[PDB]
Amino acid sequence: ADAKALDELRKPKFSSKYLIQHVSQKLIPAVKEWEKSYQP
Amino acid sequence: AVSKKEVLYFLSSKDAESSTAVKSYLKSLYAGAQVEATETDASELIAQLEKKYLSAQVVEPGVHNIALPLGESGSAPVKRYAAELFNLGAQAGFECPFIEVSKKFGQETATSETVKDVLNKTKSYVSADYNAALNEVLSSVEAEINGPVLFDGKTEGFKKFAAKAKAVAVSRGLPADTILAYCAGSANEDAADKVSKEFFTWFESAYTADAAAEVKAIEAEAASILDRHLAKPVAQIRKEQASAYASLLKRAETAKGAKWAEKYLEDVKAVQWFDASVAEAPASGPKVAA
Amino acid sequence: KEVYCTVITAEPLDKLERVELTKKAEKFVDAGFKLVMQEKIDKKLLGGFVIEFSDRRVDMSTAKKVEEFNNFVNKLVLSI
Amino acid sequence: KAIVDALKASAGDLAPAQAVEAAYGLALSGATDAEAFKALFGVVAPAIEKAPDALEVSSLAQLHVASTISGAKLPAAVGSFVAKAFGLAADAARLKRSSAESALVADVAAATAVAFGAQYRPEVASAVASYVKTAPDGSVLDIAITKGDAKVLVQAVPSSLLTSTTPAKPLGHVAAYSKVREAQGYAVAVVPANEFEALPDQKAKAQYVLAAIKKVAPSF
Repeated sequence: ADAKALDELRKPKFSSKYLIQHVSQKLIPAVKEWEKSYQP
Repeated sequence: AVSKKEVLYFLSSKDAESSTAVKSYLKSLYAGAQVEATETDASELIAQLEKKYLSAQVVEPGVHNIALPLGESGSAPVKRYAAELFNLGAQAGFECPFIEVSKKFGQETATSETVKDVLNKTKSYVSADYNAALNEVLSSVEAEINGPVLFDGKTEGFKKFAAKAKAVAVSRGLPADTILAYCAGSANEDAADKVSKEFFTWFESAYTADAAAEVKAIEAEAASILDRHLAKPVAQIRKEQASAYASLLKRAETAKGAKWAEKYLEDVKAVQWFDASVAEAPASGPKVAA
Repeated sequence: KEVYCTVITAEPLDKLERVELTKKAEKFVDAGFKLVMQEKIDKKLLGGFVIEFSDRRVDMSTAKKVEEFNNFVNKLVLSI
Repeated sequence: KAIVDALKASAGDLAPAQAVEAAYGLALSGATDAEAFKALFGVVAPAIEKAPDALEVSSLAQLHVASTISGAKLPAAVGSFVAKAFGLAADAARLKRSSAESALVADVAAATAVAFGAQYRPEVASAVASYVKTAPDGSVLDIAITKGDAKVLVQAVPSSLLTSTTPAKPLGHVAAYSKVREAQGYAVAVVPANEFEALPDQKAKAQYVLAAIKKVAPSF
């Protein structure tokens, strides 16, 4: 209810950080399957 | 949870939601959990792509924690703002901006034999006001040789270009003799001390003028956004903003199960806690757990 | 019953850079055909090799592996 | 001898982040007064037991250096916990490597491949990929060589870990990292970059690395 914390209240709110994480969770595991399967 | 390569990146980080992911990870390792073995894999192109996307998860909450010095007088708010972004570079795994942009030059031009191809592959990182002043001086030294000026250094045709480009670099205002004598060094530590004090007098006057040019563009953007908004009637404003707020909520409610949309709507509930905790005691502010 | 070729590398080869190069190349001809060979150097390649079979080219340079890497990730982040 | 006995009586005046950097600084200077380390570890051990996340992971790793070189023990929940936090804080300095340290490690590892016998580039490129074995604590060693029952670690210490003066010996933190790995079964051969990159070619750099490995474990 009232009186959250300090370390809960120090977070910047509408930063990205989780689009950057969601992209890197779908780009890094999708590009390791590109260099393991690569011949020109 | 974190993937154990994020948590190695969040150790020297100092934002809140990354330290509480570290602190609950270190509390798990106190209760006898095994630290998982970090990957001795992920070749040179994938390693530079994980470093690109893990530094940007340290930079993104850190940029939102740095107050812009908008509408301030003096250099020290602009020097504080620049120093907080320097420290955000070091926390996210970047080096000095001098050492990180010159690495960008030598990487984009690893295959350059002529300096006209240097001046076209380092185009994105050098100012077009300075890329043009190095292209006009290039075509004069191209006129004296009538052969492409080489990226060799041993060539005398480059040595007359490098004495003409040094005349350009002092015309912009940057001491090309001081910059060169820093990244080359000297033998004794006493004569290298006086050139480092003269490089860092340029460097601090350099990065202040990039931070102050960034502040003067946010000040000019906000003053034109406001003056466009002050010319509206107040009934238009409230529904232009309620349309933009509701469309942006619905984009986070369309996205189900995503971590970003779960955290987006959880921060909307934390803004509404802030507005409600202030309403209970406005001379006290928000109530923190103490 | 040869097949004439030319190989472009970034630096001049070792004598073991040569031998493991041909076994890469004996599987790019679909016979028991011999490559004679021809050696050129290009510092614009960042290592690897480019074989020109005079009707086709196989570009296993890393200067092209970089370009196909960036074009894969520059198109994958635009969908995610 | 008058700092360390000043520290064994007044180690209640120190915060747990300050008692770590006292014990880490005594261990790096070669102190064996184990009752001074009983006093210093009597502060930090109940502090980690109350809140293990109270200290930085850079300071939990400086405890594991101090709990090793002097050899004074910690509680069973603490000394096993700070052993992982040396594996954490050494990986974090490897992910955030200075890229001229990355240019030095891959240069020293190449000379380590030439010194152990590799005349051509497909042999040095396939050998330096085999030097990157995993440490027992979970971290990654860059040039880690294993011949049967003996292991040799090669350490490159560039310039940020060197003394800033003209003789330029490496700083005390390089013997911190060495003696923790030596207690893990390695024979750490220090290759400093003020000596290594003054050498003109790859053959002289390979005999410098080979002589440094012979000085530490002559089995290799």
